Amino acid sequence: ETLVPLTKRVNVQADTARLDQIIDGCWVAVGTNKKHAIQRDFTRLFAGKPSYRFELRKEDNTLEGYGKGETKGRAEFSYCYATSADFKGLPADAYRKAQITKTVYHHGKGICPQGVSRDYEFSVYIPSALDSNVSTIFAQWHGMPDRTLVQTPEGEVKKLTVDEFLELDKTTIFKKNTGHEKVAKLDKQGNPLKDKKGNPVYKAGKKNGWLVEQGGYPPLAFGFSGGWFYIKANSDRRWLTDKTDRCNASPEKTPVMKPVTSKYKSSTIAYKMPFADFPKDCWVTFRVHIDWTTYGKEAENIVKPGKLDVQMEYTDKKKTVKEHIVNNEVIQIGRNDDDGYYFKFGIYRVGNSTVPVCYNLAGYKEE
Ligand SMILES: O=C(O)C1=C[C@H](O)[C@@H](O)[C@H](O[C@H]2[C@H](OS(=O)(=O)O)[C@@H](NS(=O)(=O)O)[C@@H](O)O[C@@H]2COS(=O)(=O)O)O1
Ligand SMILES: [Ca+2]
Repeated sequence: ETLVPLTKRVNVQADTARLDQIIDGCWVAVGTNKKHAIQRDFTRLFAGKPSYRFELRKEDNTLEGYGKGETKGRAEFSYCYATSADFKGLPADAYRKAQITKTVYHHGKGICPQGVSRDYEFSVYIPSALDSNVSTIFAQWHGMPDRTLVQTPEGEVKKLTVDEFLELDKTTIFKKNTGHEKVAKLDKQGNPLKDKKGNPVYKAGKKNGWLVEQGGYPPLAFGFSGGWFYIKANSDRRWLTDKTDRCNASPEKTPVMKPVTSKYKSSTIAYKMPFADFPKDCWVTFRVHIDWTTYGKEAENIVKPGKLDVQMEYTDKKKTVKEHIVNNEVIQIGRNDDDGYYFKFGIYRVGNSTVPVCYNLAGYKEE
């Protein structure tokens, strides 16, 4: 039993993790639950401990991307999640409301707050077999949208109470950020569906003009794209993220430390290297220090810029290498939200790609 499937999955925004879903006391898994997607690997040890092998085959995109007809794939670990214990002391109804607002993980461990520096470390192991045209994020620092921040059909941006948001949710259903008239789904015969609880199955009707804050680019991502290893930092100072503003730097095209900018956003390639030069069949360790950009909430200003420092270490061809690949660079990095940031690693296959991805991750620590 050299590879042990870890198939349990948590919707961290909408559900607590049961203790039996927690991996090694500090992780939950998200994305496709195929046996091969995530496995504890006793054949590829790091620091005398099992690593995690991640694998998405061609057919393993189970999610939709932003554009029409686009798909994406996910098999990742999240360091942030809530448990039953996190709701100890709160009113009984707190959890139900957290599920609807998608704020359950707000109550959990693993959040680095707004404007709080933190250090991180992790290691990655890229097999020789990894295709050079993969399109995958293997480690990311993810933001936490304001879940009752909405835009009306008429175009007013406003944050509601939870109770008021629950009222809106009676007639609106949000698919990602986009509001639709809430309706009940029918079977192929035109008869109403009933769920396991005997309730109607709610469905998105036509768009109704409402928006809610949801998704957005990760403040920091490590990945491969177009034959490049890259580190990409994103910033968004708009109180309500505008998802139509596709401000994003290309590893291929964008030169290093030259931000692609919009009115509110910034996307910087902090570092890149040709895929061919990335060490294969060895552990590559990243030490990351982040000073988050700080924002003025409803004022939508950048208060202070951020900073990024990255060291990369490995052993290959009978020499140890240490390179200061991001050398204390002033950078814009973060999001204008109430809550801060959480780490994930694994596979997030983006850029409308189905090129297979398989590699190992281990040795995670934060401050
Ligand atoms: O659609 C884009 O602009 C885009 C292009 C990049 O090739 C891809 O890495 C990037 O993926 C986003 C993702 O968009 S997607 O269309 O859903 O895949 C985005 N989702 S969204 O719902 O907020 O738009 C989020 O998950 O971040 C992905 C990675 O972002 S970045 O690391 O490229 O900045 O989007
Ligand atoms: Ca926001």
